Formats: sequence, C-alpha cells, structure tokens
Amino acid sequence: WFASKQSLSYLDGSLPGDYGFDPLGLSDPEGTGGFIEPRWLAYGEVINGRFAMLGAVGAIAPEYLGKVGLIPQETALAWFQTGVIPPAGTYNYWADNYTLFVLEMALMGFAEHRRFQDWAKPGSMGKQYFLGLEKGFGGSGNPAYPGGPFFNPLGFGKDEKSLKELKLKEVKNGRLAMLAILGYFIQGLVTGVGPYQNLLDHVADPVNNNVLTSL
Amino acid sequence: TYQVVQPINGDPFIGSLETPVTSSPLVAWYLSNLPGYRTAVNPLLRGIEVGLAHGFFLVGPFVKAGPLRNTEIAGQAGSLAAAGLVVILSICLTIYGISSFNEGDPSTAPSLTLTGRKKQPDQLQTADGWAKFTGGFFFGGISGVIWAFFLLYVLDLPYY
Amino acid sequence: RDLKTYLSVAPVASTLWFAALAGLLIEINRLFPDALTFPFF
Amino acid sequence: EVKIILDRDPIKTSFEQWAKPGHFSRTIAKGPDTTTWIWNLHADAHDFDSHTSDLEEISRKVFSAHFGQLSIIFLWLSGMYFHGARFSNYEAWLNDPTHIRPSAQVVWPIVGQEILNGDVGGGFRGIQITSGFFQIWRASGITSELQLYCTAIGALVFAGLMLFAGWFHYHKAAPKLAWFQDVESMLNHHLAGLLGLGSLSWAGHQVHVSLPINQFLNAGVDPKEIPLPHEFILNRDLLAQLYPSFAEGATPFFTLNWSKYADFLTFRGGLDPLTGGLWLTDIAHHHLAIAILFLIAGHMYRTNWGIGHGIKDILEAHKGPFTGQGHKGLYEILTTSWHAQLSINLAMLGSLTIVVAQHMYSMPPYPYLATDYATQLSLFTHHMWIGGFLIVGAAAHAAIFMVRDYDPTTRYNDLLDRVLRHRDAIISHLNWVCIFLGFHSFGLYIHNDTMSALGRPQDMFSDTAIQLQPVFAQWIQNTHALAPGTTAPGATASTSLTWGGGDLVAVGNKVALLPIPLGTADFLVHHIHAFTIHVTVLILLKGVLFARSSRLIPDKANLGFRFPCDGPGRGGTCQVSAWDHVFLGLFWMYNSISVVIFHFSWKMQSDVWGTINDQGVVTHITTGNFAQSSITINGWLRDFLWAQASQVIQSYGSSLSAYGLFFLGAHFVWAFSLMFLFSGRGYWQELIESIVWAHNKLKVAPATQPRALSIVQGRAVGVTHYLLGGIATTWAFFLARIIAVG
Amino acid sequence: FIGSSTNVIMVASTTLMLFAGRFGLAPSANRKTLADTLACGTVGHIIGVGVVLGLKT
Ligand code: CLA
Ligand code: CLA
Repeated sequence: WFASKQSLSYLDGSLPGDYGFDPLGLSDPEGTGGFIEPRWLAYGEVINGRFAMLGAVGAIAPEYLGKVGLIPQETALAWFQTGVIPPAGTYNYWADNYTLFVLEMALMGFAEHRRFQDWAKPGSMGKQYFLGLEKGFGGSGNPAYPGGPFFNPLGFGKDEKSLKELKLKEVKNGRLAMLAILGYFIQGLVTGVGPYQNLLDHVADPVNNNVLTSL
Repeated sequence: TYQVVQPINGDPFIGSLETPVTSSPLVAWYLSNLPGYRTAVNPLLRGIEVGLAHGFFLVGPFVKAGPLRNTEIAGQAGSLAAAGLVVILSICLTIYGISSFNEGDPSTAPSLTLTGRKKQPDQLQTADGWAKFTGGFFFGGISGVIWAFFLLYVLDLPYY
Repeated sequence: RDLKTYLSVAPVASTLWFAALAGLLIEINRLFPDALTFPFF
Repeated sequence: EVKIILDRDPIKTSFEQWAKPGHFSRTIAKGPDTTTWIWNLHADAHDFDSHTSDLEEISRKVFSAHFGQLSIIFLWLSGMYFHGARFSNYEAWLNDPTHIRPSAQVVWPIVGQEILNGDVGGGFRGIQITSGFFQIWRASGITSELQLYCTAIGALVFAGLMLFAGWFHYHKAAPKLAWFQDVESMLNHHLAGLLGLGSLSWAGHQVHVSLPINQFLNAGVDPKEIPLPHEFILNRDLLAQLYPSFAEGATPFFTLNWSKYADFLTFRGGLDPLTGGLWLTDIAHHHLAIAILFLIAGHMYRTNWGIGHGIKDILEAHKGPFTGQGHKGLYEILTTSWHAQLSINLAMLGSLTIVVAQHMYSMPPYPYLATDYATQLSLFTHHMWIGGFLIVGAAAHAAIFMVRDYDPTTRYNDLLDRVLRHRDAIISHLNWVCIFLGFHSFGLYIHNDTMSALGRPQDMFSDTAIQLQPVFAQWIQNTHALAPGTTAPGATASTSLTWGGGDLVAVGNKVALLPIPLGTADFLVHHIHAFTIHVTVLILLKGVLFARSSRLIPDKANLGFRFPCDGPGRGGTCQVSAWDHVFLGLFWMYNSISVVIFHFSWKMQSDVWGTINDQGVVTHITTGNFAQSSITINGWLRDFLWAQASQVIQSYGSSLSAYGLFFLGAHFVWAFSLMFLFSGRGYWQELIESIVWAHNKLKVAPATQPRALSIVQGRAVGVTHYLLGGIATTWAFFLARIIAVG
Repeated sequence: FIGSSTNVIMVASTTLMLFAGRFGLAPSANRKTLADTLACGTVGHIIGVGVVLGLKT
C-alpha cells in the first residue's frame, strides 16, 4: 500500500523510510547473531546518517564561506585537506594534530561508550554514578531516540504521533547526506579542489563539466 | 536407457562383465578363428600354425638387437638364437602338459557352449592332445625361424 | 582460574622446566665456557 | 530457495575443558590407565567427525581451525619480514645483488655457534637464506628496512584478527550448516572475490610501485635516492617521465580504443637480460587478464536471482551409454562429506604445487632469482615435496570417505558404483603397467651397467650407441621455439629460454637460463618418473577401491579406516587397511620425488648453470657429464652422489658445518626408523615387562602402565622418521653443495 | 573513436533488447529486473569490446 522497490518479507513498513529495499537481504532475520541483527542496522543507518548528515555540512561550510565570508588563513581548505596530512598538509592549530585526536578520542570515548550502554541496557546509563544529567541519561525506551531532553529539550513533535513524520524526514535526509559525502570522496579524489569549488566548474559551464568531461 | 556394459552372459554373480572389447562381433569372430580356439580341429594341426607365426616373428628382435650384428657381420645368425628359444619353449610346453594332464584322464575344457548347448565335448587338454600340440608347435617354430631366415638371405626388406 | 593453573602443569610443565634448565645451562656456559674439567677441586 | 547469512548465538567459552585432557572423546576423557591413552589423545585430536556425528558441529570446528591456520601463517610471515628488517643485509644486497649472499638470520655467540655467521658479504655475518624473500621484496619495490618493518606489524595485526575471527565464529557467531553448503555461492566468491579482486589488487601495486621502482633499480640509481612509492601516485609527473602513457587518465581504457598502454604492459615474453627475471611489464599485464578472467568466471553459479547455474543441474545432465545415470547424486555427496572435498582439494592443490615448481625454474619470475642457484634448487625441491605430500593425503581422505561416508542406500552415485564393480580390472591393469614400466625404465639402466662393466659401451642405451631419442618432447620443444611471430605473432620472444634455441641470458658471470638439451639420458629418467608415479598411484588407488571389501575380507569396512590387520588367518592379513596403503604409498612418493629432485639438481648443474665469461665460453658446474654418466646406476653413485657430497662432508670448520651436522644427523634418524619398521610390538612389550619388574623392585613403578606402541603407531613412527631422515639428508646435501659451489 | 562508442552502444542495446529474446530473471525470481539489465549490459560491454578490438586489428 506504499511505494516500494525490490523483495523481502520482513520489511513491514513499520520502520521509518521503509521502501522495502534489501536486495542483499541484510535484514533477513533467519540467522541472527553479531552485527547482522536487523535492529542494529536500523540504529546504525540512523547513527551513520546523523553523523553523515552533520558531516556533509562541515565538508562544505568552511569551503563555501571563505568564498563569500570572513575567513582568512583559516580559509577552508578542502574538507579533506585540513585533517589528512598529505594534500593540504594540514594547518597548525592551537594543539598538536596527534594530540587533539587523543583528546578527541578521549571526549568521544565518554559519549559514545555511554550510548552503547543505552543499547545494552535501557536506563542503565541514566542510573547512578553521580552528577546531574544521569537523570538526563536513561531517557527514552528506545536507544535510537534517547528521547533527549537533554537530547530533546523541545518536545518538538515528540508528543504528536507526527514524530513519525519526522523520523522519516530524519531518515531520508540522512541517506541523502550519506550519499553526498561519498560523492566528495570521489570528487575530491579525482577532481582535487573542493567539493564546492568543484561544483562551480559544472556551474561555470556544464557541457565542459562532468566525469566524462573530467576525464 | 541403453548401456553397452552388461553382466557376463546375463549372469551378474559371475566374475567377468561384457564390454565392447570382450563381446564385440569383430572380437568374437577374430578370437573364434585363431588356431587356439578351433576346438574341433586336430591339436597338432592347431599348434603348427601357432609355431609358424611365432617362430617367424621371433627372428626379427634377435637379429636386429643382437650382440652379433649391430654393425657386426654375424647378421642373420641371430635367427639361430630364435631357433634356440623355440626349443626352450617347446620344452616348457612339454613339461606343462606332462604335469598337467594324465594319460587316462579326459578333457578338462568346458563342454557347455556359451548358450548352454550341452552339445559339445572338447579339445586337446588331454595328455594325448597336448603332446600333439606342442609337437606341432615345435615343427612350426623351427620352420617359422627357417623361412624368416630364408628371407633374410634373399634380402630386400627395409629394416634388414 | 584454578582451571588455567590446571592447563599448566601438563606437558607445558616439561617445557617450562626444560626452558629454565636450558637457560641455566646456557648462562653457566656463557660464564664458564669451554670447560673440559673441574678445576676448583 | 534464497541464500542468506545464518548464525547462532554464543556456544560456551571456558578454561574448564582445558583442564580436562581428551574431553572431545567419550572414551578418552576418563583419563589414562596405560600409556596408550597419551598417543590416542594426539591422534584423535583433529578427527572431528570422530568426535560428534552432527554435520553442523563438524563444519563449525573446521571453519575456526582454518582461522587458526591463517593466524599462524600471518605470524609466520610477520617474522620473515621482521628478520628482513632487524637481522638482515637486504639494503646491502639491494645495491650488489649479483655478488652479495642473501642472509636473514644472525646467531648468538654461545657455545661456539658464531662460526655459522659466515661471510655472506655486505660487511655482514650470518646464515645464507634460500627462501627467496629478497627477490620478492626487490620485486615489490621494497627499499628500506622500515617498509619491511611496517609489513611485519601489518602481518602481526592480521594474525590477531584471524585468531580473533576463529573464536568469534565458534564461540560467538557460528555459521549454520545451510550456510556452509551454499557451494554455488562460495565458488562464485572464491572465483571472483578472492582470486579476481586479489589478482586485480596486485596488478595495481605492480603498475604503481613495482614497475616504477624496478626501473630505477635497473637504471642503476642508488636505492636510497629512489623516490618512495607514494611519490609516484601523488605526482603523476614522475610516473609520466617513465611510462608516458599515464599522461591520460582513464582514457584510453574508458574510451576503449586499446591501447597506448602497450608502454607499461606487453606480450614481450622471455627474460630480462639485466635482471634475469620475467619482464615486470608482462607480469603486471598477466595479472590484468587473470583478474578479469576470474571476475567473469565468478558469475557462473545461480544464487538469489535466477540467473546462472545449479551445479546439481549440470552434473545430472552429464550421463552416457557407458556410464549409466552417473554424476547424479554427486552434488549431495560433495555437499555432505568433508573428507570427499578434502581429497579432491589435496589432489589438486598438491598437483598445483608441482606445476609451480616446474614453472618457477624455467620461467624465473623475480629479479635476480635465476642466477641465485642456491634459492632455485631450494624452491623447486621444496614445492616438489609439498605437492608430493598433499597428493598422498588425497588418497587417505578418499579412503576415509569410502569407509565412513559411503552409503549406497542414501547417497548413491552410479559413477562411484561400477568402478567398485570392476575394481579388480583396474588394479590388475595398473599392476601390469607398473611391471612394464619397471623393466622398460630401470631394466635399461641395469642393462647399461652390465654392458659398461663388461667393456661394451656400444651395447649400451646411449646417445653414442643404441639411442632412445625422446623425439616427441623434442618436437614440442622445437614448436615452442617457432611459436613467436609464427603461431603467436603478438609474442616477441619465446615463452621460456629452454625453448629459445640460440638465445642465452647471463647476470654477473653466471648463467641464468639457456635451451635445455634432451637426449637418451632424459628419456630414461622420464620413464623412471612415469614408472615411480604409477606405482605410487597403484598403492593408493588399491587402498581406496578395496577399502570397504575384498575377497579376503568381505567386511573390511566394519574394521574401520585405520586398523592394524585382521589377524594371521587366511595366510596373514597385515596391512590390508586403507591406512596402511597410505603408509606404503608414502615410501613410494618419497622414492619418486627423490629421483625427481636428483634429476633436477644434476641436469641444471651439468647442462644449464655455470660460469660464463665475455668470450662466450660457457663452463658448466659438473661440465656436461649428465649425458654420458646419468645413464648408469654406478654413474649416479659416483659422478653425482660421491662427487657432489664432498662439500657437505668437508664443511666442518666452515660456515656450512650445520649442514655437515644435519647430514649425519639425518642419516641417524633414517636408520632409526628401521628399528620400528622391521620389528613388532610383541617383542617390545615383553621387553618392557622385564623393565617394569625392575621398577617395582625399587618401588618406582608408574600407575600409568607402560605399553609398547600400537601396531599402527609403530608404522606411523617408522614412516615418519624414514621420511624425516631421508628428506633432511638430501636437504643438508643440497644446500651445502649449491651454496659452496654456486 | 565515436564509431567505437556507437559500436559499444549497439552491443549494449542488443544485449538489453534480449530482455525478451534472452535470459534475465526469467520464470520466477522474487524481485520487483535490475539483475537482467546489468548482465545484459555487461554482456553487451564484453561483446562490444571484443568486436572493437578486432576492428582495431
Ligand atoms: C589439508 C590438509 C590436511 C588436513 C586438514 C588433514 C586432516 C586430518 N587427517 Mg590427513 N593427511 C594429509 C593432509 C591433511 N589431513 C596429507 C598431506 C597426508 C599424507 C601424509 C595425510 C595422511 C593422513 C593419515 C594416514 C591420517 C590422516 C588423518 C586426518 C584426520 C585426523 C588427523 C589428526 O588428528 O591430527 C594429528 C596430528 C599429529 C599426531 C601430528 C604428528 C606429527 C607429524 C606426524 C610429524 C611432524 C614432524 C614435522 C613435520 C617436522 C619435525 C619436527 C619435530 C622434530 C618436532 C584429520 C581429519 C587420520 C584419520 O584417521 O582421518 C580421520 C589418519 O590416520 N591424514
Ligand atoms: C630396491 C628394492 C626394491 C625393488 C627392486 C622393488 C621392486 C618392485 N616393487 Mg617394491 N618396495 C620396496 C623396495 C623395492 N621394490 C620397499 C623398501 C617398500 C616398502 C614401502 C616397497 C613397497 C612396494 C609396494 C606396495 C609395491 C611395490 C611394487 C614393486 C614392483 C613394481 C613393478 C615393477 O617394476 O616390475 C619390475 C621389476 C623390477 C624393475 C625389478 C628389477 C628386475 C631386474 C632388473 C631384471 C630381472 C633380472 C634377471 C633378468 C632375472 C633372472 C635372474 C635369474 C638368475 C633368477 C617391483 C617388482 C609394486 C608391485 O607389486 O608391482 C605392480 C607394489 O604395489 N613395492
């Protein structure tokens, strides 16, 4: 009763953004164990999507702004160029590049680890160990949406069953960011230059631009 | 549904099997006409043929590969060796017979035909017949060697 | 783990024993090489 | 049906079972009463189908076991790369490969061993290696010890991942029986995924790292000066100055119109006159065809989209008048029996290792491999043994299948049938061929020995007397000579230099390769090969075909696969079992392979390897005496064994004295095997009775009652030491000879 | 190499055209066919390349 592509039995449509598409049958629940369980993937697409959703913006925002914004030496190099050492060679920073990563892994280590606990236990995280926010923790029944408040300060459709009509929105945008970023990986890889900068050439003239053209 | 390979004479609990090399009409015809299988013929008669063929044939290898020729004028004398081997062999046959079959005894071949036609008593395979067969084998063996040798004297053949 | 201790003391006890012996013998030699006799009396 | 990923949740993980020896078997988990218990524990350790009867459990055991195997191979590779980084003269060898001896193992100065650290060149003291790793590393464009060190870590990391996977797929997520059985799937992946992408992947490193760096090394530039591999990827300019086709991107590939890529890929063929190895430009191109071929091949079998092949369909449709409904039911057998699969795989993997050896000597792939005779003799001989052993193992598991998994009532085959229904016809004929081959190969030698000893050289089988010219192999040899330009216009030079005719390649003062002559001497040895191989086949095939039943033993299948006999009755029935046929076949494989590697060693030194100066004058190592003295058994005893064994028996005080020690050491364990092979446990057990008496006398008799080895074990022990002794002798003999002389 | 491109396109078309005359998902695959296009596409590419290289000589 809904638009759908490809064939599988368990894609009920009970999951947001379900177009019933799993040609590889990754979500088939016959044999489950490990990371092949279906629910995990449901959680993963969303996490990967949220992160991707966010990253795509990072990839181009600095690019775009130095272009029509106030950014100097810190002028966005290609998104790829700051972090990976060989092309841009990076940029100095208040802190050493390797060290930041340690700190960076350190900070993430706390947030990410806890999130997992939410998945291994409902309210475990939100329970015990002192400090405020623990109450903040344990929120929700579902790990995917901790139902922050905290994570959601503003009900924002949380109450309305319309929250569904958000979930999908969140989900569809997520696939979109995902797709996008993968593009960069290639664009930047063959194109060099910046994804946004890359965009202009197609823009300055299009016949001249594109992959066939690119070659 | 058609298999070519079948049990022997239709009996799957007996040794052999039927294959194109065993029961072909060509193989059957050829083997039934060798001197050995002419059950109804004189054993002595059957032998001579075997001797002649075998004798004649033996001269070749002895002469060509012999120590005496190999560029050594001895030549066709080898054939003489062959004449010596048919003597050794004759001896063996005479021995095989003497030991095998006894004078009084009767044939030991098989009387039933393949088709069950009990109608057939057969062969040499008796002290009397075998002696005849070997005796004829010899005569034929010597004569076989001689005629090949005889050809050797006349010459003309490409190998020697 | 009691049990782990139990894996040990099997024929791994032989190798731990002989490896210790080999080491001791090797060091002795490194310390006193080429000895054909006991010369301390 | 639809193919998918199927697993089960945790199935236990504890040291509890480590503390309990022989837990896997219900008979042996009770502990020892006699010393036989101990041997049985190690002999049934890997017999998984003997542990349980569930096919799912057995399949899960062998799957993690493979992870365990890979973990070791990765750990093993980690060490070779590490030793090439800390304890080697690779950087020294990289400048002067033609004079400096490759070495990658330093010995501690204890007890006097430091003598084994000989003059290997490059201002370095150590043991000369014949593994061939230096020529692999130079071929991969590996310059520094840093890169070997990074690979060492990479391999070690992989070793951890492999080991972790095994635990994960036995203790955490265990694949289901339906998953293992998806053979149409697995073949598709191993064809396309493992082999196709694998070959494709290496074709890439070659045309970006190997080919660029190797050209620098050949130009003569100092290795330390050569830009790192990643300077070729980033700045295409460097990889444009050499191999200018890189000027364009995916074109012409994307626009087809192949190719201006003939620049770094070609069908040149032959051998590089400067490196002595196969053209890297050809090898990279070679892997390009292999990739695509296997990628194409990886789409034959039908899975979850109706397009492809059902293997079960293919088999059933292959039936003739001669064979019945044969091939029908083979799919169910090969998807239900592990031993059946292992037998085929051993037979084929073993056969592959043998063609590898013959292909790597005649078509030297790595740079500076051909003129390093020490390595080439080792590589050829090594693969001959590895292949040789694996083939014997095929017979063992073919036999095990017949005893354990063969069931006409459940999984009939018709092809396997009929064969059993005339097994006497096959064995009796194979019997005859062997006797014919024995006389017509070996008997010719004995003829030659007797004629020579009687002073009749003209009455021998030789090139100077009664010739047995192997014309069929000669005609072929000539055909491959006239192959380039005529038959294969794209090929510039010949396939191998053994087919060259009038072409020679030298590196340093040593001969890399040249046209290998074939005469009466080569005729005799090949029939000896044809002879020894058949007899090995006879012993093993007899064991498999008569594994279940026999006119002597109607119910041999009930006695099992590995049993000593069925008593002294019926005249005696020792070694009727299929196991004992594998045991007997082992000696004959040894016999066959030994005369093969002797055929190699003598032929190469005599007719191929040697010194060449700049006048064209070639001086071979043994000076071309193969033709006139290998045609006699006394010749093999004298001009081959007696003459060439002088290096290993004159190696004391030298750097090669360890070979002198292993030479005698291996003679020892070989003769030692004969105690077990010529005697029976009846004597030994009675002898142990008198010795047990003495211990009881002094109150020092053990509870674990000492017993003599089982009848089968006595054979297992005997053939094991016979093999170890015999093979290790030739090892010490070969390496000492070829390192000193070469 | 426009002629070359046309040749490749012709091969691909002939292969996809077989989405009737030839093999695809065929009698009863549980799919809504993508598989057929690819193979037909790939087969077409292979045929085109083979013909083209021959054209090159
Ligand atoms: C793919 C390779 C492969 C695999 C997986 C197997 C697997 C198996 N084999 Mg087969 N086999 C193989 C190849 C293989 N084999 C080859 C190449 C041969 C020819 C020799 C054989 C001949 C063979 C026989 C005759 C038998 C088996 C049996 C078995 C089964 C149990 C064996 C066991 O418990 O291990 C136990 C392992 C040991 C006891 C280790 C013994 C050490 C060896 C003998 C000497 C090693 C010395 C070393 C190389 C160098 C010396 C170092 C030293 C100084 C320390 C098991 C299914 C047995 C069976 O009954 O099948 C169900 C059986 O009787 N195999
Ligand atoms: C050097 C010792 C030796 C010799 C000569 C043989 C010989 C033979 N073996 Mg044995 N084998 C041996 C050691 C030996 N083996 C050992 C140590 C083992 C333990 C593993 C085995 C295990 C073994 C098995 C399991 C089998 C054999 C088989 C065979 C026969 C193979 C067929 C053949 O060649 O016919 C030709 C005969 C020869 C080449 C012998 C030499 C003949 C001379 C040179 C010519 C005759 C001399 C003269 C004219 C005679 C007249 C003299 C007069 C005064 C009496 C052959 C008789 C196979 C078999 O039975 O054959 C089908 C068989 O299956 N062997």
